[PDB]
Amino acid sequence: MSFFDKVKGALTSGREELTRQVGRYKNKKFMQGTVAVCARIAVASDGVSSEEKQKMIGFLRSSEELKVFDTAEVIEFFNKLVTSFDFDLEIGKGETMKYILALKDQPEAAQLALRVGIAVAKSDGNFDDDEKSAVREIARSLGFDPAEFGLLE
Repeated sequence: MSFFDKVKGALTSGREELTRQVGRYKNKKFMQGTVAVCARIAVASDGVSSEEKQKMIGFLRSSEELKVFDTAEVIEFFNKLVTSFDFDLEIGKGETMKYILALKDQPEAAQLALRVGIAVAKSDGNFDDDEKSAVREIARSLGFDPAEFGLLE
């Protein structure tokens, strides 16, 4: 009872019900995490992920759910994971999970989504290299460590 859900952008009231209730669960990976994995295998694209989507589940633990209300922000993560995962299964959920938590602005987390764009042509060949100069502007634009990641784990 937790797999593909023709979500493509729309799921159970989990957005307003599971996030607003988060004020007593803190476990975002529980419902929303089991959801991300629903996408990792439904990517329908031609690559699939596993270690990348799992990483996103951790983001859920820190997802925007921190507020415990913006239901539109919750579906924002699964909605993008289900519809956006048809290209960069591993890279798609890797940066997207960033704009949900980051959001501090909007174009910074999306900027990474742009290099991921090169992955659209390289769903598994490019990306993970600009993330270094990107975190520099991301950590500063949002407020994290001024450059110091570069995925490539």
